[PDB]
Amino acid sequence: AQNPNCNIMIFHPTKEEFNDFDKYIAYMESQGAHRAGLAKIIPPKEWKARETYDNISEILIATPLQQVASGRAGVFTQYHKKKKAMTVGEYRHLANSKKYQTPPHQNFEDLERKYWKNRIYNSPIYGADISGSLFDENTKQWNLGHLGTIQDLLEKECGVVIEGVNTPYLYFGMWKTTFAWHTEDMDLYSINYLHLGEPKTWYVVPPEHGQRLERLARELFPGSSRGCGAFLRHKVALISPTVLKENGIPFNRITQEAGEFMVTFPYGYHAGFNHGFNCAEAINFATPRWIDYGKMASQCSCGEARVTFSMDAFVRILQPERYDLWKRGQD
Ligand SMILES: O=C(O)CNC(=O)C(=O)O
Ligand SMILES: [Mg+2]
Ligand code: NI
Ligand SMILES: [Zn+2]
Repeated sequence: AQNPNCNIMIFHPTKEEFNDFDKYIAYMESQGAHRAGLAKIIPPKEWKARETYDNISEILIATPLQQVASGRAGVFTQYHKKKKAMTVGEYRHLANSKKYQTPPHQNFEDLERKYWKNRIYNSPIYGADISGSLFDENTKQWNLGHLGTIQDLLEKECGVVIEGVNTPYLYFGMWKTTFAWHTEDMDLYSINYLHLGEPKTWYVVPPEHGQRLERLARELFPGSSRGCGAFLRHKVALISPTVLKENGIPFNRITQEAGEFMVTFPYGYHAGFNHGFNCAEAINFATPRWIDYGKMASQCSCGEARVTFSMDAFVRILQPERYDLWKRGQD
């Protein structure tokens, strides 16, 4: 069995290996990369996502989200308070302001310590989930707007044609902006490219141990757990590495820098934070190996998780028993 300790693997494809996206994912899995839940891919030196980032300031963040925390430093939830629209240039200036800018620090580890000590005492503003792409149309390799669609994969594997579309999303971050512990919708893969700016630190639980993290979360968030049998689908709960170590939960950590891709694998729980002003692009995708995970994915039916149009068909075809209850949650 490859990668039996479930370590995060880092890959350096050549320009020739970067041509065929599906084939490279399957290669990484042949080496055990999925066992970690997360892998890093450093593009060949010849590759670029676009020519420059000099002309992005007029992108609109229609609904910036202020991430307000409650709890204790290592165990907290966050809610998202909607703020007035602002452009990317306005948001960058805000991120760089004395109130929001990254503090002086020695290295990534010192910054990680400061994040976990102090996060809860501040409310950073995140431009998340903005439909669009920063890949140049002429970039043919690993262009997250040109991937094979999940609807086409389901049709190729299972024969059933379904409605829905699959497009990428932009994230504009600042110091302390936070992504809560989650797996993807329908336990899909994700791919995330950090286009510019400061790093993103990730934490991940191996898929084979995801139920250990769920059982800890039910203990640490007991009201939320009574409200919903899949409350981590709400994407609001944070648990620190120190607390994970105290409770014996297997995990790994890694820092992504600008110009690097991260892939999350089916049922790989992940969480993390941004070091400073940055912009990332991400999308979900599927492979043949996903289908079995999609069929077994938990679902939120309490009303909180509310998701895209395209998840309807996935539930309807892969989980027909759950469909009626899940759809009530959506309505
Ligand atoms: O970058 C972020 O805020 C969150 N991204 C992801 O959870 C991802 O790419 O799967
Ligand atoms: Mg612009
Ligand atoms: Ni994710
Ligand atoms: Zn729920």
